[PDB]
Amino acid sequence: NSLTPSEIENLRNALAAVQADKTDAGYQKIASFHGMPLSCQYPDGTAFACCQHGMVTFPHWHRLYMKQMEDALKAKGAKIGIPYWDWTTAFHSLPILVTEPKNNPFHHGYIDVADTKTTRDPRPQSFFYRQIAFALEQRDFCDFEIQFEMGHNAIHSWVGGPSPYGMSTLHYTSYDPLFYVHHSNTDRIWAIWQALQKYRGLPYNSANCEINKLKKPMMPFSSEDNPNEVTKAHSTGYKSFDYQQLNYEYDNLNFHGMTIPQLEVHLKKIQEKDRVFAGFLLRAIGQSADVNFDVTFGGTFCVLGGDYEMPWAFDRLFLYDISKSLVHLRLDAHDDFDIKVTIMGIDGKSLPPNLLPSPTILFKPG
Amino acid sequence: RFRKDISSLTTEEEYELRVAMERFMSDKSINGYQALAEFHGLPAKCPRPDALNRVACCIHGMATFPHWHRLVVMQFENALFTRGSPIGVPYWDWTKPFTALPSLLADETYVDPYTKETKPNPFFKAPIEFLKAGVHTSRQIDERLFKQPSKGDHGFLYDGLSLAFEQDDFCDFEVQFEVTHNSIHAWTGGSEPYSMSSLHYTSFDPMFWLHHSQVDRLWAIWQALQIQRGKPYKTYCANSEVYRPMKPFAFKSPLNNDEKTREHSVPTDVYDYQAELAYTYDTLFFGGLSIRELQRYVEEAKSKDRVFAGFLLMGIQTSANVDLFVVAGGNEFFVGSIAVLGGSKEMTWRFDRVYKHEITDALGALGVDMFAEYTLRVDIKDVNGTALPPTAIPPPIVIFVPGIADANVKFDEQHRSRKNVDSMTVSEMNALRTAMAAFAADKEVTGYQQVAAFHGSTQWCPSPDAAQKYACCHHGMATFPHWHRLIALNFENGLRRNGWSGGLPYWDWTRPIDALPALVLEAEYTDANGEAKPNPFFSGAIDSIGASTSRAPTEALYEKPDFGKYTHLANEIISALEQEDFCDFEVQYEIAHNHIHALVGGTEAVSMASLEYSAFDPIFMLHHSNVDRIWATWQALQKFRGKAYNSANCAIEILRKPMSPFSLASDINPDAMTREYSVPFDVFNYKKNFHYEYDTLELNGLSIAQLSREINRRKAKNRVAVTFMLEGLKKSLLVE
Amino acid sequence: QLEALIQKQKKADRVFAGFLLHGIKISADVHLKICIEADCQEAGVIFVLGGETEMPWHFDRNYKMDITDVLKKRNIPPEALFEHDSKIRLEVEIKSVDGAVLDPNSLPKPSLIYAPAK
Ligand SMILES: *[C@@H]1O[C@H](CO)[C@@H](O[C@@H]2O[C@H](CO)[C@@H](O)[C@H](O)[C@H]2NC(C)=O)[C@H](O)[C@H]1NC(C)=O
Ligand code: CUO
Ligand code: CUO
Repeated sequence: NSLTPSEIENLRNALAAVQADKTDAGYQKIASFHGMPLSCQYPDGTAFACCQHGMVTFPHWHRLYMKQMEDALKAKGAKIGIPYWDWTTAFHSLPILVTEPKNNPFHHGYIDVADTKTTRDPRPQSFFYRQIAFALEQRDFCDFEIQFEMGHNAIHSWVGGPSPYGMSTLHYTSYDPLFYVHHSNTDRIWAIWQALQKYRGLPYNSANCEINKLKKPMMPFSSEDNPNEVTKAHSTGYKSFDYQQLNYEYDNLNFHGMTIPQLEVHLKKIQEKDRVFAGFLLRAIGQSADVNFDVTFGGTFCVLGGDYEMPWAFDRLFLYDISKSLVHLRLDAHDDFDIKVTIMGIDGKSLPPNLLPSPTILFKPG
Repeated sequence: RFRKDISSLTTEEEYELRVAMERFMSDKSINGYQALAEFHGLPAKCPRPDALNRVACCIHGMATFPHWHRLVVMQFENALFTRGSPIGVPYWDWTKPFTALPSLLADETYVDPYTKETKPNPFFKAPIEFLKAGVHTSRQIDERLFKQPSKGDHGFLYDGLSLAFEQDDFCDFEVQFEVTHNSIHAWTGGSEPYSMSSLHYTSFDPMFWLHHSQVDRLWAIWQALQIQRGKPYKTYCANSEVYRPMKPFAFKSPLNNDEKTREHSVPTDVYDYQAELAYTYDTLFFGGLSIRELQRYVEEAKSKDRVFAGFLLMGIQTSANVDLFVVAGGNEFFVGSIAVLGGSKEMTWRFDRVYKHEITDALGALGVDMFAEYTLRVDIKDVNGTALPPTAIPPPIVIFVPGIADANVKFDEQHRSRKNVDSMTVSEMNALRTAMAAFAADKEVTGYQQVAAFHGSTQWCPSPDAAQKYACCHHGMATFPHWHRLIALNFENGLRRNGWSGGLPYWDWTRPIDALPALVLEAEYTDANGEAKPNPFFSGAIDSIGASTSRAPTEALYEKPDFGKYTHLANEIISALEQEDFCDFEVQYEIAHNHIHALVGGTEAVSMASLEYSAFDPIFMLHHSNVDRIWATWQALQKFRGKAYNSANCAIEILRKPMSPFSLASDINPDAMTREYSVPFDVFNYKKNFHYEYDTLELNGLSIAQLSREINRRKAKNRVAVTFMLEGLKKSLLVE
Repeated sequence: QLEALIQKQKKADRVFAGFLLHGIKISADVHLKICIEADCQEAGVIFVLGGETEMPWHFDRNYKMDITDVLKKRNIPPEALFEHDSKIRLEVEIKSVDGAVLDPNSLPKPSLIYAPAK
């Protein structure tokens, strides 16, 4: 939004440009890394998917990944950065660039590995607003990520739906032009947070949990075979925190209609009312699935995953406010309740049962 | 919530807060008036109502004096809002030269417009309930003396606060701030034990809050000075003293009942008054000066070698006036009088710094130098004096301050402020009149007739050849706002070129009018020496081509409104402000502006009833300054409404094409900016490009924020509208 | 499907030429030319109906015709419409029924309307 032609105009051609470099990747190599074709090896050299979600270093990999992608439009009239669409802001329909049927580079991608262009199947106050805002509420980075990753993949769930070739799947998502653009946004959200912290004097270009893991280098960005010097340089965890040396800028880190200072007031304002949350333990599973809540509807949230993905388990719980549910039943967090859930696979079936254990249910004043 | 000048209030606003005050005051509870009037002084509720030793609660002689009273004023505000007043607690400038108290708090009674009954004015008096005698507040005695003698170069109150705004450090500012404010307390209070002479009962008199709404605004002014000055505005000189919980406010639910003030009983976050306390002021203009203009005056002030008489003021129980004398030989000289405010049960207080009093002009008029042998005499008289011994207060000392600043030059060499011609000082009036004569004196290109001539038949459209002629003034009327933006700028710049430091003023015709501003109506005016008529603001102006004076005969109206609705012009402009895109606004915008052109334009065709002869009457400058102001109000509204403000997407054809007469450089007009910014697209952003800001963007008492609500409230109505398709005819026509 | 294509179009940035029309007591055809460098292109055309015996009419607003695609052909980006530096102007050759004749311009000049997408 707010684009002025031909600002829109330059880009398609650039996206068009890299559709085949196709040597460096040119774009398929650039696609593989999140995508299906096998990124790396266990020392036994077994196939892994070099996807770096599910961990705490989740943003860096991507935020980069935009870079790799972002660089890729290099001097191809890559006159401005990949745009972002703020899925937080409620929207009746999808965004043009990726809709226009004819002569548009954002409609789809192709996949040499499958012989096909991507297929997408969209599925039906703003929900994401509420969900993201919580993430912002948090002050620990780790605490933030779990919500930040889960708020994120909610869209890879809904944009793609039931096609293997799609955004719902790990395997071929990276292939669809829609994916980066969703990202800029995800990345933007992260940036906003950093500004938030900074406002609060908490660490923003650093992070105290866990010291373990930010230090592990990241492939493919690690790999020798990445012919972009920059990413390797920040291939690490701890670099890549200060996105400033990227170097890019977002037009404005303001959540919709809010100064950052304004934003904290907001969150602070929200925080008055005592809330009640549910938190799940989520852990790796090969398939990708959506999960639907109940007590009235309490749902819902989604998990992103695919075959041959590195397994992962979150350190912390994932929280989802269910207070509206209680009022719905008129309960006081006092009267006691059964929190009933459901968990569908992205493919048509089949809501298999946990898997995830039991949800805890906790109360925050106030 | 908007805090306005007492004079700026409409009768609606005046009556609505009178009822609110009436209700708040009339009926007594712990949430009532008296309970609040008792916060400041003498039921003696501090440190606790329990037990043995109790003193007045309010903080004085300390850096937290303004913090404390900011809360009390806020308490009063919320209390009135809750009882049906749309406006925050209004203020009155005492800095303005005034002979007597404003009618709002002066009148004993007032008439109810609806009931047509005359009932007691709530702001004249106030009962004192904790005593059983009653009533008994009585501001009736005013001390010596209102206009003179006190100081002044000039205005007692104005000088002292000027000096206050001058200081860099908070405490340095605070002393001068408080003790100057102290005077109007003792001044209005007089010999009367009650009503503001005594710290005890001062807050019972309703003037107190109108008083301290001003005091609060003054702090806000100083605060804005500091950010421009680029220096810290918080109270660091007394850092510990900010963390002490404000005495009567911090108390628990029975003793104090206001949430907002209790959270802020620790003044640390009280500084950002707009965010935390949710109010603001109509203007932060001090005197006639804007905030940037304000720093200029203190620079001219700070460039002189100054000598002061410094007083260390500590608490003596009574409230007292000390009269200062400079005695350099034989008899002495009266250099001024300062007041210290107190009571028998006052909280014990003492200033860390010294109060500086200027004494600089006492020396000059004494035929005495700074370093000559002289004593200072003080005679301390109690307000119930029974005059006090001079030892009651420690002896004053003289302080010498050498000239200092080189902060020049300054980025406001281009900056201007446009104010009301109805609000102007006689000094400022004469300054405008002389400047305009020189403007009018020039008969060729750099002069006043040329800029007025852009409304003339002189043919610049097209050129060099134009086969057949028409007037080159921009109408049509999409680009009407832009062109007059530049015309009013030319009128301004040429007027600035001729010895003037201000911007082109305006007059509010959205608001009702009795007669034309004093600046215009009269043929002859009196200069400081006394003078024949220049004038040059009477309609008399020679049009070189027509060789006559553009006479302007008034019309039969204009005063229609009753209590209920706004003036017809106010209604029109609201409908104009409603619109989303520029053109739908523009049509209403100007058709509204066409009014006065026809209203001061009488039968006479030489008047501004015709757009050909229109600009030769100088009120045109005032008119389309205000016309331009509305266009600026809109731009702020569009920003508020999250829509395009310094651009537009309709009628690009004319909006991208440079104006006919301004774009013809360089021989035809001297202005650097109207040449560079001649394209309508460039003239949109007036703030950055033309370097001038307006007095206020308030419309008919409604702020921009309130305006949008009023605009929205109307839009909720189911309403019919009649539309008119208008074409240009040579005649100047009234259509009913 | 109709509303589908309509909503589709509002999602594109578009440029229009606004025409205030009225009865000129005779029918006529209005050809629209937008000239960038004084190089002129036939952008679009408007027809007006009327007669010797006519009921005088003035439109309540202006009819629109989009030059959006025409601009794309001249490779002058919608952004350049705002720029004074860039040279674009709008011209109309009004031509009557009997031929030529042609009418001296009795119809108000067209305006550029930029409709940003939603
Ligand atoms: C007016 O002021 C005088 C001067 O202070 C008051 O007299 C003092 O009153 C206090 C008690 O309030 C005594 O402790 C002092 O010793 C008195 N000093 C002098 C010089 O009189 C006097 O009480 C006041 N008058 C009224 C009517 O209040
Ligand atoms: O300050 Cu408490 O009195 Cu005006
Ligand atoms: O200016 Cu052209 O007339 Cu009000």
